[PDB]
Amino acid sequence: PCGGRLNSKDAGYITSPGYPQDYPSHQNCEWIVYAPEPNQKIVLNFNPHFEIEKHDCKYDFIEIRDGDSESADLLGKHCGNIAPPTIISSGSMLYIKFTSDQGAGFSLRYEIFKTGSEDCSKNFTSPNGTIESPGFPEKYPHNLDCTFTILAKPKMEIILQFLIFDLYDWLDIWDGIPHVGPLIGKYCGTKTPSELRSSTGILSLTFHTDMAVAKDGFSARYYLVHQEPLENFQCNVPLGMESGRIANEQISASSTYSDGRWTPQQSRLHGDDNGWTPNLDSNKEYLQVDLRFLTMLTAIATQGAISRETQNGYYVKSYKLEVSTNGEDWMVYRHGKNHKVFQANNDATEVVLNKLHAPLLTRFVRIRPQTWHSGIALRLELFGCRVTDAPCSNMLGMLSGLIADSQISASSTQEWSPSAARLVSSRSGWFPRIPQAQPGEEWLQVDLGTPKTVKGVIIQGARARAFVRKFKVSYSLNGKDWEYIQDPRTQQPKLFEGNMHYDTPDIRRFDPIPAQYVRVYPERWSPAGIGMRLEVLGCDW
Amino acid sequence: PCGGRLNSKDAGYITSPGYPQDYPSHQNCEWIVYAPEPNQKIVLNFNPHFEIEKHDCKYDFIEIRDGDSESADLLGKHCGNIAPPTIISSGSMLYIKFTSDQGAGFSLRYEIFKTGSEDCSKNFTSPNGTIESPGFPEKYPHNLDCTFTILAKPKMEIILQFLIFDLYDWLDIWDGIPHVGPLIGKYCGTKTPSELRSSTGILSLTFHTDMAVAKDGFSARYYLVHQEPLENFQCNVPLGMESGRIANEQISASSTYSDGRWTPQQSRLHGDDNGWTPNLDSNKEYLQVDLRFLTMLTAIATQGAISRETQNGYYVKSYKLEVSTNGEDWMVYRHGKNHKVFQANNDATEVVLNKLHAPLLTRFVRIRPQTWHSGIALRLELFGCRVTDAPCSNMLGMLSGLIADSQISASSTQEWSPSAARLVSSRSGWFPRIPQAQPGEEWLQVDLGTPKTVKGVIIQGARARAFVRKFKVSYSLNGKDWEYIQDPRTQQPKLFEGNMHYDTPDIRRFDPIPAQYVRVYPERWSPAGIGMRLEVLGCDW
Amino acid sequence: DIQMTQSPSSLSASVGDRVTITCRASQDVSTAVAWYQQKPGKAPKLLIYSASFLYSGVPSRFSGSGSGTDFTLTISSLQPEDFATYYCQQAWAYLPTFGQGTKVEIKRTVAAPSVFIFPPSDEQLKSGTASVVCLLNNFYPREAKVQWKVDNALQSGNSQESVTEQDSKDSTYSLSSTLTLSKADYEKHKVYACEVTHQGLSSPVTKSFNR
Amino acid sequence: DIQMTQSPSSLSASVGDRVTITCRASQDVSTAVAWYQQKPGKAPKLLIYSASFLYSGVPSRFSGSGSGTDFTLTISSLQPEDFATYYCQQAWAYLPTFGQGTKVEIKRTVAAPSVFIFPPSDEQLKSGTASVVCLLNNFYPREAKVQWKVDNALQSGNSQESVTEQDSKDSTYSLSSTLTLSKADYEKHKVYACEVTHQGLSSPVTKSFNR
Amino acid sequence: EVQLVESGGGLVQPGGSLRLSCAASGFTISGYGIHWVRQAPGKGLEWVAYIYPDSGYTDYADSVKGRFTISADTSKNTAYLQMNSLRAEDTAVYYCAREDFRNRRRLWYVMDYWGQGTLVTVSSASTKGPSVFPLAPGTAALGCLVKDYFPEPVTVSWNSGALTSGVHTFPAVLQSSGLYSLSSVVTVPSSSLGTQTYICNVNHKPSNTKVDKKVEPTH
Amino acid sequence: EVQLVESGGGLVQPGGSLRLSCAASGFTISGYGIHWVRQAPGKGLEWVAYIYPDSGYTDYADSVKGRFTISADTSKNTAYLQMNSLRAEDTAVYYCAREDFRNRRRLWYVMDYWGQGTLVTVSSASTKGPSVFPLAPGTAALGCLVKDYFPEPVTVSWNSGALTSGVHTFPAVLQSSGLYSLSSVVTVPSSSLGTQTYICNVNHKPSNTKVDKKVEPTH
Ligand SMILES: *[C@H]1O[C@H](CO)[C@@H](O)[C@H](O)[C@H]1NC(C)=O
Ligand SMILES: *[C@H]1O[C@H](CO)[C@@H](O)[C@H](O)[C@H]1NC(C)=O
Ligand SMILES: *[C@H]1O[C@H](CO)[C@@H](O)[C@H](O)[C@H]1NC(C)=O
Ligand SMILES: *[C@H]1O[C@H](CO)[C@@H](O)[C@H](O)[C@H]1NC(C)=O
Repeated sequence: PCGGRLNSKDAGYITSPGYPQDYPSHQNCEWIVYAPEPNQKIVLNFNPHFEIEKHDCKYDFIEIRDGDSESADLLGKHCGNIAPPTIISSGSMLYIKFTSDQGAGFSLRYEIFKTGSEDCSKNFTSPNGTIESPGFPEKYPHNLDCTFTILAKPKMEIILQFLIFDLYDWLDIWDGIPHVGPLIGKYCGTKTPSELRSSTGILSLTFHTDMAVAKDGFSARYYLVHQEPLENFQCNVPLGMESGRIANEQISASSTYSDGRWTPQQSRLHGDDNGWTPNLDSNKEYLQVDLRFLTMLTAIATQGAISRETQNGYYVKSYKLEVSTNGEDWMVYRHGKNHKVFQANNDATEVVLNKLHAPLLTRFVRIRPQTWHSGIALRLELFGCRVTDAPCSNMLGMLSGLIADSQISASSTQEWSPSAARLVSSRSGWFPRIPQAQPGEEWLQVDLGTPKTVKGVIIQGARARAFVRKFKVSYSLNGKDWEYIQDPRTQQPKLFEGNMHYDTPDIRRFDPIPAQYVRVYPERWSPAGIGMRLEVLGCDW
Repeated sequence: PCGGRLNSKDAGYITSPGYPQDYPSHQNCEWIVYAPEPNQKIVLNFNPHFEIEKHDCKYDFIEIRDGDSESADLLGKHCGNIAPPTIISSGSMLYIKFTSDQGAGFSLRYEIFKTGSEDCSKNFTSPNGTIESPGFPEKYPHNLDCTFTILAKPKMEIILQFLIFDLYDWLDIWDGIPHVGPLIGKYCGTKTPSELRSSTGILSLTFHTDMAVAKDGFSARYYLVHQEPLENFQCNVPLGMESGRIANEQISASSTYSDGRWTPQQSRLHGDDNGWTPNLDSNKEYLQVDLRFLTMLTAIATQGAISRETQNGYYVKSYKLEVSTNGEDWMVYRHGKNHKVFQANNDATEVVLNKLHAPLLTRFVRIRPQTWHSGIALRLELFGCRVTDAPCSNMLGMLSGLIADSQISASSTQEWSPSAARLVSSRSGWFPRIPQAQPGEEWLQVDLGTPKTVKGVIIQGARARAFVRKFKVSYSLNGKDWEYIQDPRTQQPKLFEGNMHYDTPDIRRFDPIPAQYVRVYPERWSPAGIGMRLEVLGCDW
Repeated sequence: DIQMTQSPSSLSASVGDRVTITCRASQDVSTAVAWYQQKPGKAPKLLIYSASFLYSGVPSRFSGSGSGTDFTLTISSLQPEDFATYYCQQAWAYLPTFGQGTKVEIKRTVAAPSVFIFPPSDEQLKSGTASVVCLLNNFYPREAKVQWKVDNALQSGNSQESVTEQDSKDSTYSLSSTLTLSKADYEKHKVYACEVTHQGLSSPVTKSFNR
Repeated sequence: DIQMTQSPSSLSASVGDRVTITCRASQDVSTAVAWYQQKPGKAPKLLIYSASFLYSGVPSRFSGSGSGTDFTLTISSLQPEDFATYYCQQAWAYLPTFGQGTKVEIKRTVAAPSVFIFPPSDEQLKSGTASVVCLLNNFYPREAKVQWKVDNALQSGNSQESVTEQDSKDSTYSLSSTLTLSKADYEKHKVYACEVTHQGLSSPVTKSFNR
Repeated sequence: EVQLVESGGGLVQPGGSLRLSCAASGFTISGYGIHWVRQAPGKGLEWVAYIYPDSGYTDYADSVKGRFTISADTSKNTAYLQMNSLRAEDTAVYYCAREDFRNRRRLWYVMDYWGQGTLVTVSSASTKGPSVFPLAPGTAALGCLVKDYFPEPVTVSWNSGALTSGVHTFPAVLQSSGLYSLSSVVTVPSSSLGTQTYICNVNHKPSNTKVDKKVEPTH
Repeated sequence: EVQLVESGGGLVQPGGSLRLSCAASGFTISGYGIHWVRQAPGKGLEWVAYIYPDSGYTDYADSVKGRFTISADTSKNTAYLQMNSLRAEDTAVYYCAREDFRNRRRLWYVMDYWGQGTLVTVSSASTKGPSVFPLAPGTAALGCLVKDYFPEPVTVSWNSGALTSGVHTFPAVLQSSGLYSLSSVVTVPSSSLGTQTYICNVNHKPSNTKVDKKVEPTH
């Protein structure tokens, strides 16, 4: 099959399907060529022996676009017997599409083009280190593509705060390796980035600058701090509305009241200044919180509000709960078959705390009022804890990028990009070759790259929406020797529960075992097929 | 005037009034001759020139008695022309009475007689010292008169407990110097002496043994412990019923129920085993507590009791309060004119706490039930604190004996024994020469024997029952220079309040002053005259 | 699913008082409410069923009332035995639910603690580490400082305190404080003091020992 | 002289609850009973007179009842502002007497403390002694450990804690811990740490500094 | 004599399974309702499940539905609580309680007798049995020091239940080391020392330790 | 505006005397009843005495009758509490309160306005004024350290009363040395440091100290 995504670290050819034999009629290809990191560019050099149908390129043609996807800038649209001129990327990706509807076709060479710009990217080990845009305090250079990465030891959170930030041009923060781990934010204004605490192990920034008129730039600072949670520890801690660890930025809403006096940022439990009220009361409004990292959610507490101007009481009487790992794919919490409606407040000042019967692993939370008295007004707390609050329960690197593409294997794909298997990060999911396969026959495998203690996994579905319902798990030190996790009741391999939804992940724990390679074998699954993203939990020996 | 009490340290003569002139008719004399300490004896030697009327000693005679007072053993009853034979004391006191109803009379010499018995008496300075009956563990010698004294520094309580005690023969404990300071107990059985804590500075034992068949004796032990009460300190501490610092011995009653199941010792607050019930319910029964030392009493707490045999509830509904410094002279607490009746309990288990509106300085306390439900049954706590719990407030030595007889002066007596001026210890009181004197003219004076800081005094009345109602106070370093304590309101000497009773003392505090000599000037007083016992409060510079 | 809400969530009172504790069902539950008593470290016992009926053996000082959504449990004359956490349950829906509980403490007069000190028994000394324990017996109220002193030197949070619940007879508390040290630390020193401070004590009491 | 006896003597409840507090005169006192509210460090304010009449400015959630010898004060819907000690008085006899008071605390959800550390300001260093203060802001409940560490060494009771009463708006507590040392002690060392432990914190938080 | 005795409690890894049992004595559990009720340490009662053995009718609280199965075996007159996919919030004391509903509507869902409960601990840590030292001495204090154990609980009696008056057994405190320790003590009259023997009865079921230590006080 | 302002409170040796004053403003104290009510630290309210200035009618609680005299001077619209033969249990905050009885039986003996009170301390210790240090720093904490004083109280405001939101002034703690110490602190936004000034207002009336300290944060 034609098409595909190619690492330009190796120079390679790309030709129309049978070249130099006449290309097939009525069939279209598309390739993405890409460099390792935004620092490098891509150059294409066409062979002079080029033959596509003439007319006015109405039918057959080659299109090259600057960057990626069909909507990027048109670098050139060609046909006839004259090959394109050398084409150089403005970023670190090109998109190529050959369209057909007779003629020898085309052939090109690709490779990385080198601008001479620096490799300013610094890694960070130090406990009390600082980071800033090179040249600080004076103006920052033009055309800069830089990655600052902080790596952390097992039980140590990275704290990252900013002293100044002024700046087309942008900074984005990643819950892992850039363009692999999830994005947490893209910043490019005068407003500074809110403090970040992270228990992933990795946190990275990506600074991008343009040719035109530099601003004051940015300076920031980081600490690594030890965290020993107890044995006697319950996952019911407040997540940061009242304390402010959830910063203003992280709180947002479907809309807000016109006078500007009932903003999202006022929805903090026990706040002294009104609360959040939307532009118009209906049951399709929401207040949203972006926790930034995958967090366990175990309880929601809510309040009404008393107007500071008029002393009138307003409160939500009931709500629903939507969660999401990416802010795009949402799930409404359920109580058996139908949506769960929570009973909320009965006056403007009492706090009413709803414990989820089913703890939820999520990143974004939405409260959606259903009924109310006199109007919608919320103040809110969320309770929970982080995955890494349990002993030996670190995320081993599918989500972040710490387990490279070349360490993820699959029994059989229907395509391949191993990055598509990653918990949350991935934009698709792993599908097998035959979507509707036989149980206990298809599998997905991680190479941890070292003997580890493995205490669980986190399974997710895939977006074509489908998900595993049940699975088995096997492990190995070697690669050819395999034990399945046994149920001491049946004495057959233990059947784990999968998901009830394509996005909202689920965490399964098991007794500690040694393994460098782990495998997951789907047993039952959803109609559409076997969709799966995955992460593994454990620690070092 | 004839008669009197004579220290035998000096040999002296005693004769009938005009001797050798014929003695007066129809008139009787009486002398007590005494040695410094029970160790020594007294010998009398009559002059051979002796003339009393004959007949059969029906009219005129000399009587000598062994010990003291008229009820002691008759050593001899003599008259005619033959002088008595040498007479030697069995103790350290003789009593002599000449009776008349013509003849040259008699003359005798007295002096101390020496037996050769030891001076076993030991003083004690050491923090962790022990004391015992000499010869321990083997049997104790015959005819032993020994004094063991513990002396303590300013803010240090003496703790004294006993390991064994078996023994006519006796041990008695003194709140000061023996036969000067108050007695706290005379012990002579198998039951050991209960623990003693004392903030006086002195504590002394007096061991007395006979000729006949020694028992196992006694061994005991003592500690000195530092005590720093705070500034922020309130005199409302429990005195020892529930904790047991008030030991069983100290609790007694007018009577107790016949089956032996409702004893005094069961009247402890919250005791699990019945309570105290008297032999017959009436309002002339009492439960008594001997605190042993002068203590401030600020509150009483009381309970009923539930029978362990029958589950029936009994409780006192109201009571009166009698206090006393000696166990002999009693005062019923008052509320203005009449007796104060306290409201007590309304079921068998609640505690009802009555704060005295007027804090009381006392040693013995009696609760006297007035009304009750189904029967009298009490359990009890007492609250208070010791005089020495306030900063610089030590008893300077009138009560204990630490301020010797020869340091107490009086403007004018009607007699003299300076020991009669002592707070509590004394069995009489200081009376002036003219009982009904002029105000601001009569005075009583202590020589502290060193410059001290003086913070108050404690005034008491006298037993002929009378007491000071108002007084002034003056002080001196020298002896001839005198300032009066000034009221900063009147700018005249301050008029203090005296007593409302002849036994129950009252404590007056004043701003700290330097003085080695202190004086008290009665201004108003009771009908019978100016009665007074006294003690001074302060510390060293 | 029916939610039960009790008030107050804790209270203290004196033996003899009339106590009242409240319960609100989140929907009409008729008179199907029960009350249970849980004493410390014991299983709960049924007091009242159907809102106002006494269960066998329960003393007449307990009583209950209410209907619909408001229910009250009264003790007419609190006894020391009644120290306990009290729970309402609704017995109306298919699924039982309990209220969050109301803790009833007892108020009483100040009582002074008896102090005792305990040296480490040879048996332990063998194992390497060494534990000196300080006992404060039968005091009230619960506030009390217990400072350790090694050679007259104030010690850290290498001591640990434990307290008992109120005694069911006299309503008092007891407290243990344990200080743990190594072979090398205990062997090397001699003066070990426990100094107790408490309202009922006129001055700080000290109990100490030497090896 | 008439004795007034309140019950319970303290209680805690949640914003929204209906609280009831009780008062017993020791003899018939008709309806001459008043209730006062005392907030921390402030003078008491009259709420209710003649047993059931509201005084001006007092919100309608307060109410009172009774006659003879039993009197009750109810709050129908407790607010955070209502944290306070409540007293009954009898206004019948020639001499007024107050009840012993009932302290009303507030229950709420766990809230985590904000910690701050403070070095001694030069100004003080001059006087000889040196005071390092640790601030725990706006937490709940009140239980919280604050261990000091000088050069990674656990310190004694040469520290002192102070706590605030519940805040009248958010019902939280705040706490200060101060450690005092000499010239010679503070000057000679560098590592000074305050380690806070509290229910609302998933792990111990440490705030520290150097000279 | 109605009796309910729970068993099966102990340490269990997160994700693991455990099976509790409630032996009925004195009555025939069929024709009653048997409920499980749990209490997380220091928190309140939460109803979990029930079963009416005669009919087989069972139901569950939402927080456990899915993970727990209740069952009864009337021949053995016992009831069971199979627990699966356990997590930290399942840590708690579990109680079985009887309901007696037949002909008494007023008593429906009312739980008239309870067992003493069994402690389930959801932890990754390891079992460790205690070490039991004496605390050697008109009033004397003597006790036992039960040091270094996991998980809870340990029980302590004196003189095999005969001595109870004056006894104070403390709540265990978690040490820095990760283990537990408590002390038991009792105050007696100091006259009767040297005559009366005083042995304390320690017992830690999770690690099969059953110790009895004899407490006793230059020539 | 009814106002009652007590004064006269302070340190006084045991046995000594002290005279409290209650300045009435806004109303004419004659034709009202003026009561004294005291509160020992951490304990409850105790009624002490009263006076009806028009009639001269006064009475006293048994615990003070004998020792205290109440009086009024209507020309100065003030009332007084002469105290004598004082002792430790007289240590307390004293409040004056107005009663408004004329034509309102229901309001008899009801105290409708109170002053803020004045602290009387019965102690042998000596006056000692405090020493006031700063506690230098999207949220910042700054405060004052008021060290070594006797007797209580000290008052602390910020920006002369203008800054109140976020303020936490602690209860004083008694030191080993015998003196008191408290801290005041307030949390503000950390954006506005370097622009906004923050002075705290310490005041210890017993020793005539009135300090104002300015709190502020290699080349
Ligand atoms: C960080 O170190 C280097 C240089 O910064 C870079 O190759 C890479 O981004 C990081 N290290 C690796 C290879 O993981
Ligand atoms: C970190 O900063 C510098 C080294 O980069 C060093 O001087 C300082 O002491 C360090 N801070 C600490 C000790 O955490
Ligand atoms: C104690 O010392 C001696 C000998 O014991 C004795 O004279 C007297 O009782 C005491 N000391 C004096 C003189 O006060
Ligand atoms: C007291 O007893 C002896 C000396 O008489 C001594 O050996 C012992 O150490 C002392 N006890 C202490 C140190 O208090």
